Amino acid sequence: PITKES
Amino acid sequence: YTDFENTFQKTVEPVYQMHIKTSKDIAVLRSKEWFQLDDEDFDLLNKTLTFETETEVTFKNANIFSSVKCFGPIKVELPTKETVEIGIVDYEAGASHGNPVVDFLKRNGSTLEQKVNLENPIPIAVLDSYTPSTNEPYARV
Amino acid sequence: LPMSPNHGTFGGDGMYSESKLSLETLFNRWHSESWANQLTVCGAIIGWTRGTGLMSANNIIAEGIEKMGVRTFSQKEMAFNLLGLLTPEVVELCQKSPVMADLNGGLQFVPELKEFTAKLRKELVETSEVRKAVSIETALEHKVV
Repeated sequence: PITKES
Repeated sequence: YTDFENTFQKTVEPVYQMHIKTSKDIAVLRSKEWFQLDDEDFDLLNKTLTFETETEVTFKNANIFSSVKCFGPIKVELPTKETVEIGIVDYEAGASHGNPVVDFLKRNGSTLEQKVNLENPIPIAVLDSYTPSTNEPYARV
Repeated sequence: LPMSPNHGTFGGDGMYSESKLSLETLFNRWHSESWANQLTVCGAIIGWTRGTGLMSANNIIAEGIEKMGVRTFSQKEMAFNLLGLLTPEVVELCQKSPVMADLNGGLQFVPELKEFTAKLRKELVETSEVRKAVSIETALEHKVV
C-alpha cells in the first residue's frame, strides 16, 4: 500500500 | 517474655530523598501499590521526592511481624527548595519478615540527615562532679 | 555495483554514503568514456538485509519496519534477487545500457527513516530495561516480605 504513487 | 500478642513498635523512619532522572524510575515507582499520588497524571520527571514515613508493627514471634504499616506523605521539592505534599505511602501487610517500603527507599533513594558532623570535634571542657552521700533529697523533689 | 539507498540518511557511518553515492557516476561514464565494450554496469540498490556484517546491530527493529508494508530481506532472499541480475535477459539488457535494479523492498517510501528507526529502537530498549527493573524490584520486595 505504501508503494502506490498518485 | 513470650507475650508477643501484647508487643508493638511505632518507628519514625529517616526522611528519604529520590532524584527521578529517567522514565524507568517513574515506572518502578508506579509499580509499587503503596506509592499513591493525589493526581495520577503528575509529571514526576526530573522532580526530587521526599518520603516522610512512620512504620507501625505488631509482632507474632521474635523476628516475624504479624502486621506492618508504613504510612506518610510524599513531598516534591519545588524550585524554591520548599517541599509540598503530592501523595502518600500507604503500605499495609499481615504476616511479613520486613518493611519492603523502607528497603526500596534504602537502595533507590538516599537518607536525608539533619545532623552534620564538623571536620574535627572541638573539645569544650573536662569537668569533675560528685554524686551526693544520700539519695533522699533527689527522691523528695 | 552494490549501491545503497542510504545517502547520508542514517549518519555516523564515516564515508560509506560518499563511497556508495560516488559509484553512481559509472552509469554516465559508461556512455562518455571508451570502456563500454569491456565492462557493463549493473547497479543493484540493495535493501535492508538481515544478518550481514554491516547490518547485524539493526535486526531487532526489522519486525517494526515490516509493519509499514515495507520488506526486509534474508541473505538468501537478497542473494536470489542479485542472482536474478546474472540471468541471460538482464545480461543482454546491461550490454544495451546500464541497468539500475532497485532491491530496496519499498524502504525509500518511508518518510524520515532515521527518526522512525531511532523511535523503534527506543520503544524496545525502554520496554526491556523497564520490565527488567520492575521484575528485579518485585523479586527484592517478595524476598523481604
